[PDB]
Amino acid sequence: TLNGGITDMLTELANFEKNVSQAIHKYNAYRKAASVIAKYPHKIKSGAEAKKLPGVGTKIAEKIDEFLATGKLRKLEKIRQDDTSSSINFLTRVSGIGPSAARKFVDEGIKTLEDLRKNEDKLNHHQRIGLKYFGDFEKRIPREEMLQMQDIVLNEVKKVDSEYIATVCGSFRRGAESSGDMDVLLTHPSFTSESTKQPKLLHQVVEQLQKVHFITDTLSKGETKFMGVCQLPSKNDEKEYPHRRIDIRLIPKDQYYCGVLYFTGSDIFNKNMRAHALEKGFTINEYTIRPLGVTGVAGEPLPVDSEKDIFDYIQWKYREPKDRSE
DNA sequence: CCGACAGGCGCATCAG
DNA sequence: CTGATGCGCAT
DNA sequence: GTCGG
Ligand SMILES: [Mg+2]
Ligand SMILES: [Mg+2]
Ligand SMILES: [Mg+2]
Ligand SMILES: [Mg+2]
Ligand SMILES: [Mg+2]
Ligand SMILES: [Mg+2]
Ligand code: NA
Repeated sequence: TLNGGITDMLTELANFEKNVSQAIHKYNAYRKAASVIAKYPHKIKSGAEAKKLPGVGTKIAEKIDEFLATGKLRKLEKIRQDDTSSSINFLTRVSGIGPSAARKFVDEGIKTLEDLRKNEDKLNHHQRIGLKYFGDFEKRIPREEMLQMQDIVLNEVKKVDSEYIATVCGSFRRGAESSGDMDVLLTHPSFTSESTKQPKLLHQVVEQLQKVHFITDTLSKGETKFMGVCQLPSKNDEKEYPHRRIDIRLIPKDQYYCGVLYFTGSDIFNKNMRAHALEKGFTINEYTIRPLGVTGVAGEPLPVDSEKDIFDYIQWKYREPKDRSE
């Protein structure tokens, strides 16, 4: 809430640039700026003060001065009053509808939940499920519910094979009091970077979670990434729990630490860390950290035995998961 | 200035 | 069909 | 939209 007006303004501009303008680097620029400002431990008194922060430049500083003086931004007032911009922005809130499809839909006269719900024939699988659970997917998940979900996933995984290790990542691993969805990092010894010695390792877990009615729908499903929907069991005469988004990522066992770093985030933290790695001459993904050659082609994976090792390579002091949040 | 901006999975689409 | 591209998504 | 060389 310190500088919350400013960070809200910048987040709104980010979403506009992503959803309406389709300018992913401007979106990221506004998000980077929002993040550094959120971290800044002083009440910002001018745009020039803000501009000293990395990621805040001339145009954001001028917007900040406007906001400080008036309590609003004309650019955003205008955006808020434009039906077409608002409609496109709205439709992107449905899982599976991004900026491109949102624009195409609004151009075809589809601009409301009502319009989506009578035009389901125009929606792909992912989008149909996103619409079905539109309200539920907007709701956050209390940590208490995350803990019940974790208990279910870890116990069902164990029933399939005691050699699986499932780790709940994302905001949950960062200590958050509520989470947007559940993210599960999965490993099994027969899946490494050197061999897949058993097939269907992810499939058997997904199937077991479906069998016990925890997983209720599938948005997408490959050999290493599952994206879908789950729901806690509720008791007699109690309202149902909201359906929840779940992501499962099966990662090579020997690459657990790059995997857990990726899947713990936050998203902005990973972008900042990965960008820092590049400046240091390395590239990081969910599998490995590799050095960069002169043309920017990656070399051989470096040895990693801990999350901290990755930080060490790029000369960052270790940040515990709880300090990787926005 | 100005090229770079994080990385990649699953899925759809198009050219051939 | 394969291969290249882009979308929408994950952190 | 912002930054590092
Ligand atoms: Mg600055
Ligand atoms: Mg969407
Ligand atoms: Mg999450
Ligand atoms: Mg997720
Ligand atoms: Mg599928
Ligand atoms: Mg997220
Ligand atoms: Na790799």
